Amino acid sequence: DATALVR
Amino acid sequence: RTPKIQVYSRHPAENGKSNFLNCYVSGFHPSDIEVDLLKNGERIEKVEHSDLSFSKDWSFYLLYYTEFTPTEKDEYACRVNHVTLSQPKIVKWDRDM
Amino acid sequence: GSHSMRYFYTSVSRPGRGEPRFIAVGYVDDTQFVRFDSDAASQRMEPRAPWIEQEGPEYWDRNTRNVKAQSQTDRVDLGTLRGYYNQSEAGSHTIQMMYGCDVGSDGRFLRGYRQDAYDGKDYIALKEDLRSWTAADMAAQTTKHKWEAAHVAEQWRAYLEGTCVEWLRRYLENGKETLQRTDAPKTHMTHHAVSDHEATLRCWALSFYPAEITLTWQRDGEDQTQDTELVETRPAGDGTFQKWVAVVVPSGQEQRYTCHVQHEGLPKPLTLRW
Ligand SMILES: [Mg+2]
Ligand SMILES: [Mg+2]
Ligand SMILES: [Mg+2]
Repeated sequence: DATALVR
Repeated sequence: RTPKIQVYSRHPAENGKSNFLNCYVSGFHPSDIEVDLLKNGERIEKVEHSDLSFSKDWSFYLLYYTEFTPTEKDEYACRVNHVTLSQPKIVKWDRDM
Repeated sequence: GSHSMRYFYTSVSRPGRGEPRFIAVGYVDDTQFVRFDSDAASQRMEPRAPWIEQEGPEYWDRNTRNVKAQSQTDRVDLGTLRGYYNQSEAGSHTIQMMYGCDVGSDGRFLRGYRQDAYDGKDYIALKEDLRSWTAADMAAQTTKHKWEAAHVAEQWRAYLEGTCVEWLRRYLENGKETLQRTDAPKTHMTHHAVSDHEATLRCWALSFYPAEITLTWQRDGEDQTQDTELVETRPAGDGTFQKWVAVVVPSGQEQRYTCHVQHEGLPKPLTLRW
């Protein structure tokens, strides 16, 4: 099951 | 970060028996790469490849493959071009490797 | 024994026209089980193993939304990182990220990881503690300062120790027929004369799973490293792997050389002689 903030 | 190349058959080769010709390209960066499988110096049309993935050091790898029948006379090879290569790299298929 | 689940994401900018190319692949050990490719027709996360095909429509919707969301985050990040590195808008650049977890024989959490790279070089990685970040350079340090303030590592820790291991346990159960089965290498030796007085002996290991294996030569019971060639483990294309190791020997002395094969699928290491 895959999963997130900007760099 | 030049591609490392292995050309080989899925199964031990027997002249006249259907098999799969593989060209495994690895250790390369960036991901853009040109890979052709050749029969007697000519590009084979029905070539598929694996979904792009990479190793711990971030270098990419792909498997290109097609069905083929090894014979006494036909010469098979893999032809690779990439930004790190000046000219295309041709690796001949040898059933012993 | 121990098992792992890993996702691999790659985004490649297309400065000539359009959005970046985004590819995602998921693995359980050495088995690919899902893929997403922004150039494919479905625009969905797709099954690549028979044991995942059983998952409900909600699983496929959630996984699709998640990778499409990351592909957009990567597109924004490619722009941000181009600025950090003072790069032109004309060249193609890459962001890669790998993340996953390992569980033991009993299904308990062992390790978690989440690391990323820009143009094939480490950028930012979650440390083994799953609490702090390793920034490889000053551009990654800018990201680390923003993420330290925004509970990013906490969210990754919750996923890697929870969701990640729970789903890995389910996959291992559902796909036990193949995922928990070892395929021992089918081994054989070939002989190739190099002259009338020397020959290469090549020890083959075929059709094995998982990919981890050790192939070594011994001469009179001691390790032989001279005149040997060991190829990188390679995929057969049917889910199994291949490897060979070769040594050049004087003709008539073949019996001194033994090839030793170590694999999870073999209770006792294998010994081959010509
Ligand atoms: Mg690796
Ligand atoms: Mg023939
Ligand atoms: Mg003999």
